[PDB]
This record gives sequence, structure tokens and C-alpha cells, in this order.
Amino acid sequence: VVGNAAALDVFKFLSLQYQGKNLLNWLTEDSAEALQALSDNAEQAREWRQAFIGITTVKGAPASHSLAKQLYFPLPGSGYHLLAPLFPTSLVHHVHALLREARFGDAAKAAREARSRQESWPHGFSEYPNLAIQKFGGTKPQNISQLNNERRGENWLLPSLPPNWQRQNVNAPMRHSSVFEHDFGRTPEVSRLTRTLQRFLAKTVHNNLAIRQRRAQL
Amino acid sequence: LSTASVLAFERKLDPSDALMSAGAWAQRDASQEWPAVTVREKSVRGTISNRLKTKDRDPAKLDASIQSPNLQTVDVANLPSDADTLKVRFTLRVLGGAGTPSACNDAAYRDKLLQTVATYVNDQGFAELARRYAHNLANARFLWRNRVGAEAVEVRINHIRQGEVARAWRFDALAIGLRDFKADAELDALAELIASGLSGSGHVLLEVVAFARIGDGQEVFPSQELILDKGDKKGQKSKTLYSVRDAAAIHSQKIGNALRTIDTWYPDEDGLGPIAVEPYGSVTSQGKAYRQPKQKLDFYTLLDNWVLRDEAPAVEQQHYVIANLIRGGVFGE
Amino acid sequence: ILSTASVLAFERKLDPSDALMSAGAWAQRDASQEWPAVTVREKSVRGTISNRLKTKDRDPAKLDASIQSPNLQTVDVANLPSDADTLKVRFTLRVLGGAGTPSACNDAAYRDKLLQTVATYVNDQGFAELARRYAHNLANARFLWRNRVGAEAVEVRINHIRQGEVARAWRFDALAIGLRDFKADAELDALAELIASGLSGSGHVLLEVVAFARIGDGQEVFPSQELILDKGDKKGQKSKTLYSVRDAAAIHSQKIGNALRTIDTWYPDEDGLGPIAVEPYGSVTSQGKAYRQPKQKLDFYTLLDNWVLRDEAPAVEQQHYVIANLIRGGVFGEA
DNA sequence: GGTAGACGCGGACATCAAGCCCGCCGTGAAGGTGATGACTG
DNA sequence: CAGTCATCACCAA
Repeated sequence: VVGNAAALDVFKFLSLQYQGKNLLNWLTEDSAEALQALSDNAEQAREWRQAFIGITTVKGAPASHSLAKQLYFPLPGSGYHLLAPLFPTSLVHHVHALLREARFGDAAKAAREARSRQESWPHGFSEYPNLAIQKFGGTKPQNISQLNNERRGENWLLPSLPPNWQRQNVNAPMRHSSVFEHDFGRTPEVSRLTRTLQRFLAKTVHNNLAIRQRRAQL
Repeated sequence: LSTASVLAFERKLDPSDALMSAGAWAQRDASQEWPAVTVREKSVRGTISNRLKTKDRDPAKLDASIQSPNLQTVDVANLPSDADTLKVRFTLRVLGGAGTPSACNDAAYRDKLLQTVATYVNDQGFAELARRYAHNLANARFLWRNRVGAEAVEVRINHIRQGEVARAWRFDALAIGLRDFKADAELDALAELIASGLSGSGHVLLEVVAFARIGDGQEVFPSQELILDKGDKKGQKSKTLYSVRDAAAIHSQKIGNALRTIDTWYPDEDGLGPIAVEPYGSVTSQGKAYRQPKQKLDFYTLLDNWVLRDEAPAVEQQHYVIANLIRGGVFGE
Repeated sequence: ILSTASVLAFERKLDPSDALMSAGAWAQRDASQEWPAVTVREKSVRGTISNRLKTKDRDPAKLDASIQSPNLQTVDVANLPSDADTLKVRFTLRVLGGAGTPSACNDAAYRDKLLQTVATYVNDQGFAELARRYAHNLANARFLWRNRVGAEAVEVRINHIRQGEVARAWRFDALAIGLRDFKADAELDALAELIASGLSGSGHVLLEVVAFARIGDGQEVFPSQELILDKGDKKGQKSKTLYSVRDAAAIHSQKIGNALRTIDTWYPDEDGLGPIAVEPYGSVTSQGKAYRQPKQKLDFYTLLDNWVLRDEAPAVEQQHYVIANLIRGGVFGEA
């Protein structure tokens, strides 16, 4: 619910009707769930049913702004469309609640203690390394839409980095083992490949419709 | 009228880090090619020699830990057995412009502060501050534990304009003391150079070389590295000594501490030696703070009375306030 | 009121250097400025299994084969040469003074009460009782640890250096001076008052202690051995590694300092057995026994806080022990 | 400025005990929105 | 008497 930052407190009183009962859709339409426990007259019931429709309906005119993006896109044999992208608040809320039960939570941490007790049976936990955090607003994020219930201006960004941007230094000098003993290529990123070629060599061909297509690229 | 919510003063009297080398006397004027005192890691069999807790004092473990040894790994630097002399060399820039902040929020407060500092300067210079810094350069205060019981200490100071040198001083650092500020005519020629640096009249770059006759193979004391936020096992290192590339060293902030031990103006025990120039006058290694906030002699009372409300303190506290502004810091509200 | 400081620190007094070994002929003692050093040598050895046997792998063919097969090890060794017979051991010693003044503290009133206690000690009894026992351990050659066991003649030459050159020279004969009794004479007490002037700040003391131990031709000398610890190596490649400096076998300075402070003949078991090194909860570790337990209330942490905080002065014998621990140093604090 | 044609086997690699205490971890600035309130030309 | 400019409380895990 984006709107006036110093007016988003009556929204809690308007949206508490989806807590407890099933009468969140009783305030605007179906005011039989707003006549018996509302205790207001016809003017008050009509004014509430009129004012509560201005949330889900339009608030203002459809427009844009100079600080918006509005990219160009080339058409197949024509000019251009301006594409003004928007921030998916619903999608970022869904993926944010999805990842807060996958990085921490009950099962995703009790499986980590089960690893810490070295006795675990197979149960799936999740680990998201090297993310980044971004803040919206600043010291006060309530001027932005809600961003407060369990967001707090912290959309969690998944990594999408290239592979080869954290390298080491090349030292193949005139050494007594840095010349002749360096005929193997002792790097730090081949341990995973050596461990995979080791630990993928014990399984038989009783489930051999997938494992016979990995050593062709290795 | 209020003080600004952001104030930033750059440091003046900016020294480098000092590097250690070793040799013998009568070669100390051919001492440009002395080899560096090196950092050596050693391992120590010792003894359990701490206090013992009585909160889980099981005598099966606690009365038996005393009899068994204690194994520690430390670091140590020594002089060579051929040599008997420590050499310490560092540089020092004296900047000037020591009342103008580098970051502010007000402009009226900035003009009030600059005219307050100009009121300080155009009736007395930096000379009382400059000769106290020249005292702490002339004796070898910056050799902290190294001069303690040293037989003879010599301090050489060079004034440098280009590749060639412009002016040279030599001293006997043990004749000059640590509690007095009695001087001669030779130290006043250094004080006028430092006071021409602090007032922006000239460019000042100094090379400070200190020799200490200690002994053959005796232990010197470089600065110890603060190793913070470890979370390790049973003390793989418990003393790491600071070095630069193959040379033991002293941090620049410890030499900077030793140069600004100027304050003999603090209330309780001003006859009991100079301490460093802090806002709250605190000597942390002795666990107390001269110039408390309750006795109105700290920097955040005298500064606000003298700049804002036109309540000039005594001159001996004006030297303390101007020394705190040569120091630097974040003096905002 | 008046609890102990949570941070205490005392810098050491009597700081020695590393003792470098060298070798030559006896009666060339006064020309011994250019004697070549004793060098550490690597050697490989073929022993037997002379060790105890575990039995968690017990079988009649395992242990018999392990005994009857040889043992192959690789050690270090230091020897006198095939023409020299005397071990020259040389180090320097600084005496600082300012004993009871700590280098770091928290409580100011505890610091002043500690300096009042130490200053009350220093004037009615000087440092002379500690200084003559220190001068005894400089007089005999206690710092030669194994290198005087069975030696024929031992010869100590202590010089006092107040300039470039010596101003004062001694010459003892370290076997006539024992290791069990503190008896003095008219040449040892001059060294004792030199050390006592150094411990009370009344002058500059720097010494150059040179010892000469006639051992024999080609015999093995015993430089200090060090820990190569906290690695978890493979194969155990070196069971013994000898400490050296640039191409010269040597003794660690802390082992020399250990020998210089074997002063304590006041520990409550006996004094006729001999002195032990002054350290709190006074414990020889090579014997596995800690004399002066905290149970019988005689250790440094009980004597010091009963003497400083509660004015309960200990016996006059134990005040030498408390001041000797202050000359030692250490980290004292919250219990 | 001469090819010539070869480099050994066996066997073995140490055990013991121990790994410190104390105090502390900086401050300033990083909010949009209507809604009168004061100004108002 | 009507636009407009600086300030003002309104919220907020």
C-alpha cells in the first residue's frame, strides 16, 4: 500500500478485517458484515463503503516521472516502444519470505545442527552464499510503500557474477621447483574437479541413464 | 548560536613510521648502511604464573596445572652480538593552518572560530607550544622502553629542502629531561623553525635520528601489533611485533603520542610530569583521567566557552585548547 | 574498599642476552678474543627400538619384528673440536632499577599503596640481600646447565663496562664457590654492591660475563634446545634441534635468566636441598613438584595482597621473595 | 676434437607431558507529505 | 484578498 507516509496508520485499521474473521471483503461490498458490528447510521455506513473503495481502485492519474527509466526497444522493422519498468513489490515480498525460511528458520537450521551432531539422515536445507543487500529509503523506510512488516528496506539480491573475477597472481619464476615442478598447473580451483572425478567413480550402471554424459565434457 | 554538528580538524605534526637498525659507536656518523634489527619468532617453555580462578577450581585440574609446564609462542627482536647501538630514523612534517577546520556545517561558527584563533595568534604565537614539541624531539621520548637505562642517547635532527640538507642539530638527550622544560639557545633555533611551520610561514620537513648505546646483543623493543577479533585456539601467537619489509619498527601514532606530551597545565598534579594532549586528558595505561568533565578544564568546556560565549580562559588553558586543535579529531555535537 | 588492579604489569630487571659458545685451549683464556665458535652439526643415527611397547596391536609377529628391526633417527649434536678442550660462554647483563613501580595499572590508589609498600621495604632493608645471591649465581657458573656437570675447572670473568672500555674487572673460580650455600668474601661483595646500586637506580650497571669450562678434547657441549611446536608434522624428521645464532651454538637468554634467579631458599619444604628459581607458586617443572602451594598460604598472590591491601606484613624472609618476584616481572590482575 | 655400453639388492624410521592471564571496541550527516501558516502582488 | 514559499508534525520493529 503506497501512499502518504503520515497516513499509513489508518490502513492498519482498514486492513485488520483480514485478521480473525473472513470479513476483509465486507467493508466496501457486502456491508452486512459492517452493519451489525459497525454500529453506524446509513450515512456512516455509506461513507465507509465509499471511502474503502479508494484503496483497491485508482488513486490518481496514470503518468510517469523524469526520474523514471523509460528504456527504448528496437522493433522488428519499425521504430521504438518506450519501456518504463517498475519495481515488483509483490514478487520481492514473495521471494523475500521464500528466502527467509531457506537461509534460516526451523528446518533449515535444525538440519544444520544435525550436521553439527554428525549423525544426519537426508533432509534438505538451503544455503545462499555471497548475496548483497540494498536499502530503500534510508534511516526511515516508511515513506516507501510498506517496506516494514519484515522487509525493513532489505531486498536480498542473488549473486550473478562471472566466474573469473577473483584470481590470484602468476608466479612461474626461475625456481628449482618453480620451473620443473610447475609442470602440472597447481591451481586452487581444481580441488572441486578432482573431488568430483574421485567421488563419481564408485557408482555402478544400475542407474546409468544420466552419469554417462558428464565425463564427455570433463 | 551553536557549535556545528560536524567538525573535522586535520592533524598537524604528522610523523612517519620509524625503522630500526644496528651498529657500533664511532661509526654512528657513517651509519647510513647499518643492517636492520630483525624480527624473530621464538617458542617458549614457561610456567603457569597467573592467578587461579576459584569458580570452577577443581583440584584435579587446577592443583595439577601448576606442576605441568606452559608452552607459548612469542616474538622477539635483539641487537646482534657484534653491535651495541640502536638506530631509529623517521621523518616529520609540520603543516600549519591549525585553526581552520576541514569540515563544517555552520558558517557563522566557522568565522567565529577563525577570528578566535586569530585572536590567539596575533598576541602570542605558537612559541610556547613549539618549544615544548622541540623539547620532546630533543630528548628521546619517542624511544619508549629503549632509552630506559640506556647508557648514552644522541639525537640528530636535519632540516631538508631538497636532496641536500639545510640545517643540522645535535644533542645529548639524557641531559635534557622528561619532566622539565628548561632549555638553552640551541633548542630555540628548533622552536622557531617549528613555530614557522605551525604559522604557515614556511615549509618544514625534519629527519629525526636517535642513537642509543644499549649493549651487545641486548633486547630492543619495537611496537607490538594489536591483533583484534581473532577467535582462535590456544594462542598460536600471543605477541606479534610490528615490522615493515625486513626491518623492525615503531608505529607512527606512538611517536605521535610521544611528541605531544606537552600538558603540564592539568589541575591535580601539574608538578608530576607532562601528559599527552587529549580532550579528556586521560592516561589510559595508568588508568585515570586528569581533566574530568566535573572540574571544568576539559576541551569541550573551554572550547565552547572561549569560542561561543566570549569567555576566554587563562593563557595556560589556551595553550591546551590550541594543542588539541594541532592534534585533530571529531569535535562535533 | 581498595581492591586489586585488574591490569598489572612489571618490566623485567636483570635482562641477559643470548650466550654464544666458542672453543679453544685452556691457558689461552686471556687471549680468547678470536676463538672459533662451536658449530651445530646434523647427523643421522641407527639406534635400536629402546622404547616401551604399546599393546593395542598385540600379536606375536608384530612386536617381535618391531624389536628385532633397527631404528633410524636424525638428531643434532654440538662438539668441542679435536684440538680444543675449553668451552667459552659469553653474555651481557643489564641491571635497571626502579623495581616496585609498575609499567601499567588501573587503580591509582592501589598503585600508590604498592609504591608505599615497596618504598617502606627498600629503606630499612636495601637490595643487598637479593644482590649478594644474584652475585653468587653470577659468581659460580649456574648458567652453565649441563656444561659444568663433571667439568674439571670452571673460570668466570665478570667485567664492568661504563664506557667503550671496561673500568672494573673480576675473576672468580666457580668450583670453590658452591651451589648450596650463600657464603661470601671480599671480592664477591664488591660485585654485590655494584648490583645493589644498579637495582636502586643509583648508577649505570652493564656487565660482560665470560665463563671458561675445561671439559676435555672433542667432548660434546650442550647448547639450548628449542620447541618446534604446534605443527603436527609428518615422519618426525628431527627429534632434536639445537638453538643457534649466525653459525654459532647458543643458550637461550631465558635459560640464563632462569639460572640467575635461583635465589629462593625460603620455600617451606627445606633450604638445605638448595635454592630454586623465584617464580609464583614456586615450581620446578622438570621435577614435577610445585613448592610453595596456594594451599599453605605462602605463594606470591597471597603474600602480596596481604602485605599491600591489609597491611599484614609477611615474615622478613618472604619479603625478599615478594621483591624478587617484582624484579622478575609478570602479569598480575583479577583473580 | 671417438664411439661404446652398462649404474645393485635388502632393511628399518621414538616415546612422554604441557599451551596464560587483564582492560577496552568513537562520534556527525544521509524523511516524504499535505496542511495550514505566513506571506501575499 | 489568492499562488507560493519555508516550516510542521504526521507515521514507522
